[PDB]
Amino acid sequence: GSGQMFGNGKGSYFITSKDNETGITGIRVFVGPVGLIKSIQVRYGSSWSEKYGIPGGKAHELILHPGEHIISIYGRYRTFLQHVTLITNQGRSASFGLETGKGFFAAPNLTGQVLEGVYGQFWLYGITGIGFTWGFPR
Repeated sequence: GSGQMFGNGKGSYFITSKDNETGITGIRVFVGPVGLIKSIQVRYGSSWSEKYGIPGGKAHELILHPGEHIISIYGRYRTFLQHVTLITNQGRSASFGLETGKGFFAAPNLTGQVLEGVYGQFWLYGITGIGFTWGFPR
């Protein structure tokens, strides 16, 4: 779900996670003409989630094969989330957005765990902060 906080800050906030049913089967990233990530959407089973971020841009998708999972995430950011490349347990990678800014690497604490959720902050043109929740599949 999406929501806001009290305080002098700016962003709105979201959290999405494995409902109870099937884990992540796909990922939708919306990128604008300037190359920043505006919003994301995650598919659980066959059901795509709520849109999380700022409306606009063009949809880009990584559709996961059955038994295929996200196991690590490399990215870049400035004020806004610029770039994300998702890497799978099957050796595939999918790059979204423009490669600019500080680099980061996201991976679970426990080997074997996979991506089953995402949380973050969004504000003006897109996502300004992003985090990842991990867990064991099957």
